[PDB]
Amino acid sequence: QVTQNPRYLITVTGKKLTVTCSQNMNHEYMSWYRQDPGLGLRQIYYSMNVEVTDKGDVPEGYKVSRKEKRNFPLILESPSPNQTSLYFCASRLTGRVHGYTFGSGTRLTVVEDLKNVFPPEVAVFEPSEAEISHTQKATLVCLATGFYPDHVELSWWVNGKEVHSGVCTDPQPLKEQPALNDSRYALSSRLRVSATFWQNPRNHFRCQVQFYGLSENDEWTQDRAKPVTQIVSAEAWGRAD
Amino acid sequence: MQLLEQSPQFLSIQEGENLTVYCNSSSVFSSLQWYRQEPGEGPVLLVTVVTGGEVKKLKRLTFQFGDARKDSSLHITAAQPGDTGLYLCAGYGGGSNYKLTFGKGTLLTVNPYIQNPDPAVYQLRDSKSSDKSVCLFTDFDSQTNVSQSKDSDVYITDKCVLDMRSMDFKSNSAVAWSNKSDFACANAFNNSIIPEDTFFPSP
Ligand SMILES: [Cl-]
Ligand SMILES: [Cl-]
Ligand SMILES: [Cl-]
Ligand SMILES: [Cl-]
Repeated sequence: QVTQNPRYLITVTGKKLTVTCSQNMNHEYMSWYRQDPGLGLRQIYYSMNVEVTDKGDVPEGYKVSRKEKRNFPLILESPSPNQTSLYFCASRLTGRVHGYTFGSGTRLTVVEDLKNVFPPEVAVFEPSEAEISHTQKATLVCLATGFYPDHVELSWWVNGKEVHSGVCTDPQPLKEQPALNDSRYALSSRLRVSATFWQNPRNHFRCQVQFYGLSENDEWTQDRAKPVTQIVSAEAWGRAD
Repeated sequence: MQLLEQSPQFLSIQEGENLTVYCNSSSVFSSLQWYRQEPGEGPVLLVTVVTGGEVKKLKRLTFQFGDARKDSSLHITAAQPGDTGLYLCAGYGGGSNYKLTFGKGTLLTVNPYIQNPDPAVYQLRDSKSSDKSVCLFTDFDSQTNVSQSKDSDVYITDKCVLDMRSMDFKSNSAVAWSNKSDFACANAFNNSIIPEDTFFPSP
């Protein structure tokens, strides 16, 4: 197991940061990758062993250290917008087959101003009687709007249990103001059940958006609530025909 | 040509179809590795092929290593929503004992098989908490595409992808919304986007 922290991170341009990576196994070789659309997995830096470090293919703006075998941290001295990426720590397996084991990724967004960061607003729209009549099925629509950056996880909860059946979610958020550099995002999802299930007023439906926001270490000076990591939900109850 | 060429880059298939994806090089590899990656996760190693010409099976997945060790295929029988993800091939190419090169992957989307498409646009009732009117385009065939757009007041989503763990009520949909008064579902979902025989029931 490779352990990466943090999982999600927001920083302003120019503020130094460190992403940690440690492995429980005793491996000599560890490396850092960034994954960007159309550019695959690009090697930033690699460490063949304790106190041995070598620049990868795209080292500019990164530093590493390997004081200990267990840890291989990635240091961004002066984060720039272009370092907005998904980061993966890898260690090389020592078996006959030398595959890599990867951490679970760090989604880093580098922003001009923390004031650009907004949690989602979340609305649920109830099933159409027209759909119920035509199909004997009932579709709920969840709309998450106004969030930045695009760090969200949308889930559906029926009677207090997360569901997966009947769930279909937009594969990526859309920009609400795509003519503007700092556009906030919207994301939709559908949950479909039988008309019978929807018609039972004991049934409770909740769409949950997990937003990954500012941390305690981030300074906040805006009037509006600090956009910290939080859940925003919208709910509906079954409606009797 | 890259060291490792994966084809196709993007694949959209329907539940129950079979599929084969390819990993090709002009270089001979001692071994090739396959990884699967899901959103919010790191790549996970599936199998390594080492012997020229060999087959390895991992459940519904079959991996072949070419006889010349320049190629590998990944075959899936009866695709399921759980198969959706990024399939990477990797090897020690270009003067590396320690550095893996990763192909660009095949990004596999498993869409529902809709035997009887019944394309329809439903006008939803307003939410007390939003100024938006919302329109649901649903029950269309998985070969029908909807691409995201913003055209003045009118937003349209890309068509959704099944929850990987969905085991029922697997159907296609896109939504449109606007905050303009008098918004018409027919404005968003016009003949450039939807099937000509799409049903528009009145509320
Ligand atoms: Cl479920
Ligand atoms: Cl705009
Ligand atoms: Cl095939
Ligand atoms: Cl369905």
